[PDB]
Amino acid sequence: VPLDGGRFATSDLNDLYRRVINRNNRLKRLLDLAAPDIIVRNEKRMLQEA
Amino acid sequence: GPEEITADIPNVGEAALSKLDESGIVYIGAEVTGGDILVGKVTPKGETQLTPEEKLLRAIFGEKASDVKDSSLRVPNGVSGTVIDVQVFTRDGVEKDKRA
Amino acid sequence: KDLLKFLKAQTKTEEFDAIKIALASPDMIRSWSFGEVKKPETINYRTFKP
Amino acid sequence: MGHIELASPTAHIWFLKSLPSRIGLLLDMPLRDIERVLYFESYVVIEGGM
Amino acid sequence: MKQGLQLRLQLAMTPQLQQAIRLLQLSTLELQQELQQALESNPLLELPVYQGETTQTLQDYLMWQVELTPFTDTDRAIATSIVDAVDDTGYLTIQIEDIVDSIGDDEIGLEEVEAVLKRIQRFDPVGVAAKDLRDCLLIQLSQFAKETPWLEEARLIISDHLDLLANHDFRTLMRVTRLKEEVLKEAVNLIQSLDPRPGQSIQTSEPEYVIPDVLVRKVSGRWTVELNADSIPRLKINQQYAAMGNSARNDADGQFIRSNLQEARWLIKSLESRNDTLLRVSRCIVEQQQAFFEQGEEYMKPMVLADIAQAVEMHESTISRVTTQKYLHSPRGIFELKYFFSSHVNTEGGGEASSTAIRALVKKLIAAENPAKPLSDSKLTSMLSEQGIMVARRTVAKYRESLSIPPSNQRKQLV
DNA sequence: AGGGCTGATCGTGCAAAAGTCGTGCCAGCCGTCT
DNA sequence: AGACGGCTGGCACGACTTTTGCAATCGCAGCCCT
Repeated sequence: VPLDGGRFATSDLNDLYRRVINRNNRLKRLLDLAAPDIIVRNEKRMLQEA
Repeated sequence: GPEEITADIPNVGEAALSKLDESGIVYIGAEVTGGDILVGKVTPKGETQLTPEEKLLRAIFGEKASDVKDSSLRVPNGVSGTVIDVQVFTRDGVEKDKRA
Repeated sequence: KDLLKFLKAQTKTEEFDAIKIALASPDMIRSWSFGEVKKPETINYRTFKP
Repeated sequence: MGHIELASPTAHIWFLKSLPSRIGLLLDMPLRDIERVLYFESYVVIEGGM
Repeated sequence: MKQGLQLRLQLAMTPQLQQAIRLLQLSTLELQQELQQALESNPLLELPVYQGETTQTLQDYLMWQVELTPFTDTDRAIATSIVDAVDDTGYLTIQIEDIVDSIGDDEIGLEEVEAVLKRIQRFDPVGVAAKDLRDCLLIQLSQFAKETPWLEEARLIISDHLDLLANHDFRTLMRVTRLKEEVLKEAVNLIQSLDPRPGQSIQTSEPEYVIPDVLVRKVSGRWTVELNADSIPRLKINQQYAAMGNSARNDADGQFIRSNLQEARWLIKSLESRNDTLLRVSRCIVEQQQAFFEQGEEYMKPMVLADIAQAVEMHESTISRVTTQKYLHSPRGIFELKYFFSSHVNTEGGGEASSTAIRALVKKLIAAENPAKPLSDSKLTSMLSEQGIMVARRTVAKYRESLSIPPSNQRKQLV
């Protein structure tokens, strides 16, 4: 549903979905290097939350 | 490409253009009925190649090359009338000022 | 495709009777989905494509 | 429709969070206890008879 | 004394700032693409429907009529295939033979394809599926009644005399077609209004696409230029991991996390400094623009990489990478940084600079010469002599091609 | 208590090759024209 | 009707620009073994 002529703005139509994909990718990058416990747990908690 | 107000809508009838002046600004004071174009703008598009079909087209007719599409403004549907006054906002940086 | 039934194959409806509702496990989540998501970008503004 | 890999598990935050604590019903997980646990916030024993 | 070169005045390079410059010369759209693809692993580096209305898109509007038109399964398939490879202008993309091959029916022949196309040639609009448009304008005129005069002259011209009008060769056209003097132009004009690319007419709508990266608003003379704040990338240091490192029992592992974080902080600060150096460079450029842009591209001095890098301490490579693929929205609008520089010349304006909008408005005046014929390069030279700035006919042809003007003996038209 | 000692540091701009343009200017041409 | 011409562009050569593509030493001192 583009608004300004420029930007589409499927806000939460993907902003939730997009944030989800983004954190998912970040995780796939991080814990594969034997993630630090604090970071990994906080991230997974945010993941469940999101 | 910049869309331009020239009333030069391609594939258009003169009577539609007839109420339009050189600007596309239709002469002030006319009646309106139906949905004819009030502001005559065109959207520039990307250029054509050698394009033997389009080459032969621009050889036959030319001056258009489909370079722009009729990108014009008209009277609202079922809403008609005659004007009493008008307005326009030219941002600084362009100095067209056609019927303006 | 003979282009007569391929056009014709678009439209048909079934009995669909006795609509049920029950839970679901992720294997069929892979099955129903024609794919799984990987990136949080949706389209371009540089070319405006998927 | 698409899918996603989802290595980080995803129970229905729907599940067991309504009046029927379904998971609290199945694992007998006490709602306070299960609640503390899922925030990755308990490190509760899982099994272990020795 | 005895001159020459004499010994006087090493280590290891790394592509660090080099990759950074690779980013900067790369455009901020894909540059942010990498910036995301970069910050991903660096863990310390930070309705659904609305209006939801469908449209015709023309070809489906043609299909709408085809559905109401009587057609067979093979006829529907041929018409649909014809519709599939259709251009925006409304001309046929593939030839009849390619359509026959696509149908893949030996029963399907070129004649059946032509009959199907013709039954669908003028349904909506006239001149659809032009198929190397020429007979398309012919069908359009045929749609018009013969009561219109000079229809015969226009028809004979369009029959096999497209070339004579292609070069605007009115004398050769009259000598060939034996067309009437001062009257054949009437057939030419009736042909001129023939709805070319009539399918292009349906297409009219677009959304906006240009990214204001920097903004100079001409704030009280000598514009207050400012970049786009949201467009400027920035990371957030993992303060949690910053506090998750030292106390880590592996104080080595956590302090190494701290060290990598500090290095990335250096990287981000360097990028911001790159932005700020581009910004002060933009300040100089905007000082230039308060006259140039305010006087427009016509009164614009050609600048050089040397010239700008001199005003800064930035290296010539530094700037040369810095601005690559950069555009800013100004009071004029969104303008590219790569557009900023221009080659200088030997004009007798007392100096060396670039043609630009001078060349464009020169094309404008050369066209503004009697609409009978385009102004030749001598006209440009005289116009420049009036301008008091030296310009040459080879230079004129150059600047005209820069303005992409039509040739002198190609743009001659009946007044 | 001495040796070895070894890889632990930490940078970046400009050059060299390339390209690439200004600028015009000769060859063919078209206009037409006397 | 044939040389006129004005143009235009290929042609080439300088004039300017221009990116890319390099690769530790001086110490250190910690380690490790002996």
